[PDB]
Amino acid sequence: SMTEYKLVVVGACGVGKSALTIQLIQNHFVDEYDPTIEDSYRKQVVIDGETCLLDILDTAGQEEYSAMRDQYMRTGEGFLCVFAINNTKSFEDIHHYREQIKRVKDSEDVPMVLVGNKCDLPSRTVDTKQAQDLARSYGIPFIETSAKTRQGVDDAFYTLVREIRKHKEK
Amino acid sequence: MVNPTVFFDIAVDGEPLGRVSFELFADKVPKTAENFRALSTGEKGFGYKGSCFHRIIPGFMCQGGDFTRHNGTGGKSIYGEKFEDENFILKHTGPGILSMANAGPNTNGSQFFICTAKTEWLDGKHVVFGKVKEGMNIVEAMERFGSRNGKTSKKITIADCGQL
Ligand SMILES: Nc1nc2c(ncn2[C@@H]2O[C@H](COP(=O)(O)OP(=O)(O)NP(=O)(O)O)[C@@H](O)[C@H]2O)c(=O)[nH]1
Ligand SMILES: [Mg+2]
Repeated sequence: SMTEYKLVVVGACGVGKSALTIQLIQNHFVDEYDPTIEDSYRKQVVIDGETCLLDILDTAGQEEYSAMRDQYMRTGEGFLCVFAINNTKSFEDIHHYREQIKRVKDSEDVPMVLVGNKCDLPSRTVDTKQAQDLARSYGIPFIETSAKTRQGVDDAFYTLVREIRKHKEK
Repeated sequence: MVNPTVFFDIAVDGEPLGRVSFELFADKVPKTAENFRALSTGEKGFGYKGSCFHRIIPGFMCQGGDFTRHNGTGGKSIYGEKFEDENFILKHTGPGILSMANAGPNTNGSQFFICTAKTEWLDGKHVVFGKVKEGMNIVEAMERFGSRNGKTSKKITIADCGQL
């Protein structure tokens, strides 16, 4: 038998939410930026020997439509909170996403993974240590990724599945 | 002086769909109206002719105007890459309103949208500068080609444009 997981990818504009998702789903990367409105994907994978059906909601990096975004958070089971390692504002934005998710789901324990993307680039402004410390303060995993090279992509999504599984089986 | 009128001849995969004309509110939003007017005539050497309505979401709007990157990310004004929000005098009161797309405050370029419904939550964030004069039925017909994420099922282009 299989298990299904509702994953939601959030983060500021341009950090790589869609590139990460497309690498996971389709195993390719393109440097062309196509700004997201909303897209949803389904993929079957094996994680820890178990068959998993991943439902991925790829959200836009806008903050205006709170009614819709709150519904994304109510329905979603786990959140990939993405920032880009060469975009300090995107890292500063992370705490807003965590606060919104906790508020909407009325919980201090929501499955989530902090993702620092674009680690292939030579223009880093956010130290790995700073992101590690933030994730520790939240009690959540931190994973550095590159959608371009595929580094960490499977690890980020699979770790999120593991966080949902642990939360549901507590 | 009288508010200028401009037209777009809309095509679907190259076949004529119809003409949409706009009144540009130069009397209230002169700098923003002038940008759209000049981009419609092509008189600066660049502009809307040939470009695409790349994002059409039924129930909301038809958005176009990227003649530089041709992928929904680009565009430029006659004043430079970007210009400031001129005023927020006019509101998104219903179908046919013509308003500037942007990427945040003071980032107007060439991208624009035509409302197909009242979009009042955009008030104070996007500069309204015109309205459809003739051809709202053409705008309504363009909606058939949109979708919930804005991707279009055929190529919707400004095959010709200019000033009346
Ligand atoms: N070098 C590099 N570029 C990346 C990486 N991830 C994304 N990009 C690039 O960054 C740009 C934005 O990526 P995209 O996935 O569209 O970002 P997004 O967070 O989905 N944006 P939006 O909020 O508009 O939907 C694109 O040009 C893309 O190629 C990465 O790991 N490395
Ligand atoms: Mg995206």
